[PDB]
Amino acid sequence: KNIENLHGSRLNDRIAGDDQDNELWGHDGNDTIRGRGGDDILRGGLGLDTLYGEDGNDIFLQDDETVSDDIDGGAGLDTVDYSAMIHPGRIVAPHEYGFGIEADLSREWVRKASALGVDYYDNVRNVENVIGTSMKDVLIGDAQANTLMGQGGDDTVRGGDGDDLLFGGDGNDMLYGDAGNDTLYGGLGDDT
Amino acid sequence: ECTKFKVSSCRECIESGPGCTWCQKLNFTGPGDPDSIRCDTRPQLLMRGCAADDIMDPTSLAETQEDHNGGQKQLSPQKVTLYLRPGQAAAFNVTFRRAKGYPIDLYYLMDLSYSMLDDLRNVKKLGGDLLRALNEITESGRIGFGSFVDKTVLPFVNTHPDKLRNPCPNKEKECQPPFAFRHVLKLTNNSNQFQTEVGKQLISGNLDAPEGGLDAMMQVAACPEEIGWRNVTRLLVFATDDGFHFAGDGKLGAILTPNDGRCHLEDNLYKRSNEFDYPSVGQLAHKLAENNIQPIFAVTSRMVKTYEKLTEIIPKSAVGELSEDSSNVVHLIKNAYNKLSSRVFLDHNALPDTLKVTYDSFCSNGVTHRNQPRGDCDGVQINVPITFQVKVTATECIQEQSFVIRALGFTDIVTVQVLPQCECRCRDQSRDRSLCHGKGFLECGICRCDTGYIGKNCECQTQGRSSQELEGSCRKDNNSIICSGLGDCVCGQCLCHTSDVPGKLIYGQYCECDTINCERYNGQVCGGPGRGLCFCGKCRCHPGFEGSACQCERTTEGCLNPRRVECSGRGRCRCNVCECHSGYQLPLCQECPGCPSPCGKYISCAECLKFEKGPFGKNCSAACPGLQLSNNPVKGRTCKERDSEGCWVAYTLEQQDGMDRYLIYVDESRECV
Amino acid sequence: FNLDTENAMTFQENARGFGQSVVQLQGSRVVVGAPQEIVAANQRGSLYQCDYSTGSCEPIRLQVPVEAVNMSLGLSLAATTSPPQLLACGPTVHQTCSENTYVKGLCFLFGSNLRQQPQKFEHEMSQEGFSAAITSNGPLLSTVGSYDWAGGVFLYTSKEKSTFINMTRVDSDMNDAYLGYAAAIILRNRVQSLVLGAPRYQHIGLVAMFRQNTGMWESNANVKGTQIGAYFGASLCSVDVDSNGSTDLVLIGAPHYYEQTRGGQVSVCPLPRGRARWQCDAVLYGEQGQPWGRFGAALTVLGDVNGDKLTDVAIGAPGEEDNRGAVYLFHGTSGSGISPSHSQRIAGSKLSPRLQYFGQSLSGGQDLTMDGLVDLTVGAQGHVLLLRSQPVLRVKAIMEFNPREVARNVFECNDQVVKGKEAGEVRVCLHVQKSTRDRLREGQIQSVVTYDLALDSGRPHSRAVFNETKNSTRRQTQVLGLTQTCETLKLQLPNCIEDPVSPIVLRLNFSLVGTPLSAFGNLRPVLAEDAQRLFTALFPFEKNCGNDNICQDDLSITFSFMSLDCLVVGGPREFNVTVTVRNDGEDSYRTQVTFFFPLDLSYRKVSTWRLACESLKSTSCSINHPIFPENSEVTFNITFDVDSKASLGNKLLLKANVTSENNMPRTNKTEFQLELPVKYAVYMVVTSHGVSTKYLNFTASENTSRVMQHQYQVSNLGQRSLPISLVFLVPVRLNQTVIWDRPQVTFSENLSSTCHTKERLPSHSDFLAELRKAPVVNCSIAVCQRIQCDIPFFGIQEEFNATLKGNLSFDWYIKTSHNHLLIVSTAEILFNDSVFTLLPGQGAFVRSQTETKVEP
Ligand SMILES: *[C@@H]1O[C@H](CO)[C@@H](O[C@@H]2O[C@H](CO)[C@@H](O)[C@H](O)[C@H]2NC(C)=O)[C@H](O)[C@H]1NC(C)=O
Ligand SMILES: *[C@@H]1O[C@H](CO)[C@@H](O)[C@H](O)[C@H]1NC(C)=O
Ligand SMILES: *[C@@H]1O[C@H](CO)[C@@H](O)[C@H](O)[C@H]1NC(C)=O
Ligand SMILES: *[C@@H]1O[C@H](CO)[C@@H](O)[C@H](O)[C@H]1NC(C)=O
Ligand SMILES: *[C@@H]1O[C@H](CO)[C@@H](O)[C@H](O)[C@H]1NC(C)=O
Ligand SMILES: *[C@@H]1O[C@H](CO)[C@@H](O)[C@H](O)[C@H]1NC(C)=O
Ligand SMILES: *[C@@H]1O[C@H](CO)[C@@H](O)[C@H](O)[C@H]1NC(C)=O
Ligand SMILES: *[C@@H]1O[C@H](CO)[C@@H](O)[C@H](O)[C@H]1NC(C)=O
Ligand SMILES: *[C@@H]1O[C@H](CO)[C@@H](O)[C@H](O)[C@H]1NC(C)=O
Ligand SMILES: *[C@@H]1O[C@H](CO)[C@@H](O)[C@H](O)[C@H]1NC(C)=O
Ligand SMILES: *[C@@H]1O[C@H](CO)[C@@H](O)[C@H](O)[C@H]1NC(C)=O
Ligand SMILES: *[C@@H]1O[C@H](CO)[C@@H](O)[C@H](O)[C@H]1NC(C)=O
Ligand SMILES: [Ca+2]
Ligand SMILES: [Ca+2]
Ligand SMILES: [Ca+2]
Ligand SMILES: [Ca+2]
Ligand SMILES: [Ca+2]
Ligand SMILES: [Ca+2]
Ligand SMILES: [Ca+2]
Ligand SMILES: [Ca+2]
Ligand SMILES: [Ca+2]
Ligand SMILES: [Ca+2]
Ligand SMILES: [Ca+2]
Ligand SMILES: [Ca+2]
Ligand SMILES: [Ca+2]
Ligand SMILES: [Ca+2]
Ligand SMILES: [Ca+2]
Ligand SMILES: [Ca+2]
Ligand SMILES: [Ca+2]
Ligand SMILES: [Ca+2]
Ligand SMILES: [Ca+2]
Repeated sequence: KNIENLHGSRLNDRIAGDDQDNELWGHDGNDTIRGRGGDDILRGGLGLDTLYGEDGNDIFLQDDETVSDDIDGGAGLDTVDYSAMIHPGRIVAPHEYGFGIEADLSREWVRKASALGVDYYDNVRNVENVIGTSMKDVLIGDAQANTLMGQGGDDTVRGGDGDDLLFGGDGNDMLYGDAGNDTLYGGLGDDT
Repeated sequence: ECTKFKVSSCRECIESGPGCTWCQKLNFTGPGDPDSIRCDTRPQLLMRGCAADDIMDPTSLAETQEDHNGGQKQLSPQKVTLYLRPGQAAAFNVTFRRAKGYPIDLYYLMDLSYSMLDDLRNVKKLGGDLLRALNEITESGRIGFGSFVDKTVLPFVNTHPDKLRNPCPNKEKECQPPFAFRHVLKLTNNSNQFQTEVGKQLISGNLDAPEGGLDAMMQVAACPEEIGWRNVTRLLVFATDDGFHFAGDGKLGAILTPNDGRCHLEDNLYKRSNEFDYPSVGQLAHKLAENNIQPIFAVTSRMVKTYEKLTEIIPKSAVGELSEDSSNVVHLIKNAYNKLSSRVFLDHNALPDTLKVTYDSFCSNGVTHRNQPRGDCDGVQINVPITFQVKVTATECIQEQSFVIRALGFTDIVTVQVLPQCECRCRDQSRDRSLCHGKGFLECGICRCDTGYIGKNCECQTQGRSSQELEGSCRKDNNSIICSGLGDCVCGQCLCHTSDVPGKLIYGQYCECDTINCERYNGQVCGGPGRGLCFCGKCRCHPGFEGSACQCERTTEGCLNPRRVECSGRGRCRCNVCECHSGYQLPLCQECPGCPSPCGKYISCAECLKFEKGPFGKNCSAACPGLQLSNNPVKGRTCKERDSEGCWVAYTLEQQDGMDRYLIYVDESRECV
Repeated sequence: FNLDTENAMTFQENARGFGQSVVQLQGSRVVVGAPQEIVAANQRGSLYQCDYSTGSCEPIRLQVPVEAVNMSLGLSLAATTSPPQLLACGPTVHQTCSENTYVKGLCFLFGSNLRQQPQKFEHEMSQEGFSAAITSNGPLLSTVGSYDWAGGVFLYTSKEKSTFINMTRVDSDMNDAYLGYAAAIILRNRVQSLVLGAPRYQHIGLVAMFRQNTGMWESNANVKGTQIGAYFGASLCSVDVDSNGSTDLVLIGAPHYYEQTRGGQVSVCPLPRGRARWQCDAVLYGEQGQPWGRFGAALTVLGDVNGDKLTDVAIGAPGEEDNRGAVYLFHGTSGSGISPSHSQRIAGSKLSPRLQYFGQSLSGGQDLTMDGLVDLTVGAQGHVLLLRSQPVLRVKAIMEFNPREVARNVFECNDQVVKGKEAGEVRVCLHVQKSTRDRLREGQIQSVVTYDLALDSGRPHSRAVFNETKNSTRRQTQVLGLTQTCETLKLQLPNCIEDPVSPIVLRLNFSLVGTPLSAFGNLRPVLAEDAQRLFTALFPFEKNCGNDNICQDDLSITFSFMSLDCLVVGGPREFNVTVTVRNDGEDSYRTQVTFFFPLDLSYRKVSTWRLACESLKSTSCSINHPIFPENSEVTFNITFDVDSKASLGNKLLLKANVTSENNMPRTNKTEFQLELPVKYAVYMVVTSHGVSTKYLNFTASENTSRVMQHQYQVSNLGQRSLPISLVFLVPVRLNQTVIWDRPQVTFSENLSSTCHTKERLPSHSDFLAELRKAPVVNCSIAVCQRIQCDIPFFGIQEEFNATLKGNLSFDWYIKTSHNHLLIVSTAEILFNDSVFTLLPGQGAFVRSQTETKVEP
């Protein structure tokens, strides 16, 4: 009672939250995590995980791996963060095309890793915001209002329809607003 | 009984099950009854007035034909023809009579690895003895010879030229280069030729432990004219002391060509042996079966279990114990021939899935096998007629086919030709056309309408609309709607609809029944198709299952221990599972695990049983209910209790079947005060 | 079902042995070995690098050392997807000595570029590199010839450091086993482990498992074969069905299994859990009537081909159709298993007459066509083929009517109206969607879809007809993209409907043909093999139940678990629910009752006018179709089956509501739910055991003590594990004199336990008279310590002993008429009765007592 956060085991777990703000970590294994009400921070960890945020504004933290995950944020403005794919240590997932991540919220997938002949995906539904990696990335929006951040590298961002908020970050970035009333920030570096 | 669904003809009725019959007598169906009332079971129809001489009831029957001009027949009959009705098994007997004096052609293969030196010394002084032993069984006999070492390629044989010159470990004496297979002596009845040809053989050697004798056997079986086989009993003695290479071993030598099973002999040598892989055991078995060659594996002690497994793949083969010096060989052939001849197998060639064939065996020893996939029993004796019962069951109305039943190891065959019986011998040439209003003919007791006319008596025309008066017979009662809402009323009978949902076959007089509304076991109606079928509220199963959902097997239940008693007399068998009473545990209600120790009281019987104490309390008869004594010790509850007089008496109390029934063993030595 | 066969590109090369070994490399090229081709004098074996972009290929230059004579380069190959690496081996190096000749092996490791390559009785006839794999630490080379052909494997952690892994020689049973003929690597928690196959072990075969325990490799499990000469273990494959990073099962092939009609066999082996034994669960088979087809000679992982997120495999049968060959495809299924039947069979005779041994080598798991779909390379004698996966499509269809129901004036009988001038409308919309993920652009995929519309299908005469065709059937074909398209068409009725109780039914079924993609080599998408191909909608008639009103029914549902208080899981296997439904309002059409129950309940039967019922889960029962009349009532029982290993908590809930075609607002009468307690059946016994002391005697003139132990045995014979408590009542004093001093309880299984002791007072003060009746010294006439021990986990089908030991004295003895007194101690098991229950007639064994007789 009166506990807000939980860290799972190295095995398969089923973690459910409450109406308060929770930080739920699954670690190793295949885990099913439900955030329920409030604003929650969900980190499945390694393994094939199924993550729900339900109502509220939720955040999903992804890790450096090739194993696919299913993400459904439900109602509210939701984001997914891919910053941990590239880190100063040694990277297990391949990026042999040199494209970091590729996101298409209209087609509901994120190409989290890519070898020359093998492509690894994540299934993403009802998520409106994406945060990229330190390398170059491709970010694509949908018919809703999206907040897209490229971080470092030479990124390309397309907002699609609606009123979007696109961030370029450090490096030379390509930002396209498309239809709607958009807000464009370029950041450091030579951008168009 | 007759589960019929929708039936409208005699052939349609008989095709719906093996028990359905067709009463043909006229003036049988009332005006308010349909034509489907004819397709009932025999006793029910005979009860309601039908006679035994006016039911059709096509029945499967078998008739045999024998060759009178053919003498000394060993397997009879020769030709049989069947009139098969689906769901009903036709049965006939096939008789096997063992003949006398059939000549023997024995071919000898011996390994020439270095450990076979003494065997080679003994075998090359043995032709006359083996020929004499052959003649003691039949008037004429011939013998042959062969050899094998291994393929001449690494890692099987050292390919160094010096080692190919002399592969034997010792350089002192004569030793021939390695080879795969050499055919030495033709099948002859001369002993001196056997002595001279074999006497020229020298020993060989190789590197691996397993030897490639399967190549030699396939070459022996694949070159009939070179070997000298005649249409008599053919034997093949295989004398080794180690294992054998088979398919897949050749990849170590970069050989991946599968064995073609064809003759590759040039100058009595298996050249081209280094470009083909070893045969598989299946190929060897198939070739030997098609050429009627019977292997005799003369192997050493440590290899008997290995070669015994081959007999499950290769019927008509025997395994013998070969000594290290090969002095007990002739006796081994005698015993192997006795064992081979004493057993008889009956089998058929490949036949489609529409036909099922089952064999039952009766023979001299009294052992009888029922419902076996092939016929087999040992103890077959000379001039003793041994009979097999062949049951043939058809699952559908088959077309004309033929399959051959053969006795394995012999050329004699029994040819069987099958016919369907899906036809009714109805009377129609002299039927009264007036009853059909002139618009049809009376076939099997029912009328068939011409073009345009419809109705059971052809009283309506299809182009005209159905009269409202006839619609009264299309509803069950005053509250039931016409054809139960799932059919149409035309000319006084209901015509049911179809449905897009699979399995929705609407049938019945008023279209009331349905196929998917029955008791459900594990989410499947009637336990799925493999246990039973649904007939609008009642589930009737395939044979071997029973119950409201066919979940219970009828017989061969697991409730019986090996002594053939239900639940050891400690419960009741209910749907293949024992329902134990009191505190006895599954599956056979044997043990009483939490059970209070019985040894406290049963000393009262033990005192009198083996110490000659008389009646105290009463005589030890009409008391001691179900307690008996065992001379030898019996494994069970070891016990020690105080004697009624003061000493220490220890007994082991084994439990037998029944209620409060045991078996006791009381020790005779007592520790006393 | 989605492997291309009409547009397969074939590589042809005249080198001997071409197609014997095949491996994909870096998503654009495929490497093929030619083991028996003579490159030059004293050289045998060659490698080829074949590209899909150009369609031809040239040998890979490689400087063979002079000592590697006749090495047979290319007999075994391996590769790593990321980072790109290639391993090629020749296991037939003919090292020639003064008196002997030996067969050793060499292997060459390649990086990203194919230009520089490092060279990698007892270990003499090693044949190193016969089968090889690439670990993250380094190359893994097997030696089938080590130690009299017992086998082994070499694991290289560096260029000059290696470790030897093999069995333990307890006897000569492993001689001539050829361990390392096949090899594989299993993954779990990002640590690798090895699987090695020995197809000649005792002529039947053997497959091994190896784990690194505290830095040393040891064998932890193995399986064995059955039929002699079947080569059990000649091919191995590790499969991860869910693609989560942990290997689930190992496929083992027996290509030379013999049956009268089939040749070849593949066994599915799930990985052992902890220290449990390794077992086979399923067996895959080839087609009938193909003896010596060598099913299972080569098998590889294809990845997800049909787009269901489950891994799929391909198995080769080179010996089929008189050595022409075939390739089988099996889909993966939920539960870490392989489907027992194949989904596709590609035959060499259906590709080209020149093909022989088609399927002797396989390699898959990558894309070489650059369209984002996995591809399969099949090697044959002199040819190498590239089969390509195809896009998978599904179609969803929807039908709406306008108006939703036929109006009353449309079908009413009238004489002053024009016959056949009735009206209507139906809207039909089709949508084509794609399942697989790939790199082709949007709008390239187009398909031609034709379909049937059938009004009143299953009826001799339809009540309604289309306006344009004037009959019940209509055919139309059109081209679809990946976008919904809609079409509308009028419905006309020629005559009045005299049976308005049956709605008009519309049926739709289609066939789809995919147009080729010119930019990606004429690839054609295909329909899913399990796609729904028939759709139906209903067109009901208007009701006129009374004075032309809307048909106002009133429906109520109630049920009760009659005369049942608790649901005992593990006892009775079924229970009833008597439910009654009332219709107070006017006529109800298409009455429907839907139930909702947890996952451990299954619908068995319904017993009671008519009642047809079909299947948290749910079941739907029909209430006297078509009409459930006015002032009607039905009562019936619905039977359920309760699983013996059910998990429903302590409280299970059932939910049921009623529905009808009139579609009226929900009411409290429509919904009902009731709650029932749950208990779990438990069976466990406690018994005295023989070693417990039976007899003691003493002399009053002597003051010597003695030791007494009462040993009880406790077993959980039931199918459940529960916390339990053991209580021992111990007689301690009698008339203020110690009997059994400081008794102690100890457990034999050293399981977790805590005990606490308490004293209770006798009920009968006059101990002398009580002894005069019966010579029992128990808690009735003595002071008893109550030792209670609590066990938090009493496991399933496990047992332990509980001894109760202490020393004695005989100063409490009463000189009664009988020459003996009995000391009785009772041990009885408690549990939470609000959750667990004993079966009737089984509660007599949860209690026990032990007696020790004392005489002077
Ligand atoms: C597995 O490999 C070990 C060596 O790692 C083998 O052990 C040798 O066995 C031979 C044969 O008896 C002995 O002469 C050596 O002394 C052993 N060496 C050591 C270090 O133990 C073992 O025989 C192999 N097992 C099998 C089944 O081949
Ligand atoms: C041996 O075979 C020859 C060849 O026909 C025959 O003439 C001779 O009678 C045979 N001898 C015996 C004893 O059968
Ligand atoms: C033996 O049987 C075969 C069967 O094909 C036949 O061709 C041959 O003529 C028979 N007789 C001899 C002497 O081979
Ligand atoms: C290598 O193969 C060639 C092929 O003809 C053969 O001549 C040569 O003897 C072989 N080398 C050895 C050492 O066996
Ligand atoms: C719809 O099914 C019928 C048979 O039920 C078939 O003849 C027809 O071809 C199918 N429709 C299409 C478009 O294939
Ligand atoms: C219905 O009409 C169409 C168009 O006239 C025709 O193609 C089709 O064959 C007709 N169907 C029947 C059953 O007559
Ligand atoms: C209870 O269910 C059983 C099914 O096993 C059924 O036979 C019986 O009639 C039912 N009893 C009542 C009162 O519903
Ligand atoms: C019946 O209850 C279920 C509960 O899931 C609900 O989905 C459904 O809409 C309800 N139907 C009616 C007619 O109340
Ligand atoms: C006590 O029992 C032992 C065991 O036999 C016996 O030898 C001894 O005489 C007994 N003592 C008395 C006083 O009865
Ligand atoms: C119990 O009594 C026996 C025999 O009198 C003695 O050997 C032992 O040490 C005693 N133990 C205790 C704990 O008093
Ligand atoms: C104790 O012993 C007396 C005397 O035999 C007996 O009647 C009683 O049932 C025993 N148990 C208890 C709990 O009193
Ligand atoms: C209890 O003790 C007996 C002594 O005969 C022993 O055989 C048995 O294994 C013990 N119980 C357990 C669970 O070890
Ligand atoms: Ca708190
Ligand atoms: Ca976890
Ligand atoms: Ca929350
Ligand atoms: Ca996880
Ligand atoms: Ca994850
Ligand atoms: Ca939330
Ligand atoms: Ca949310
Ligand atoms: Ca959202
Ligand atoms: Ca970036
Ligand atoms: Ca947008
Ligand atoms: Ca940037
Ligand atoms: Ca926009
Ligand atoms: Ca804009
Ligand atoms: Ca920038
Ligand atoms: Ca800038
Ligand atoms: Ca010998
Ligand atoms: Ca897994
Ligand atoms: Ca799949
Ligand atoms: Ca492709």
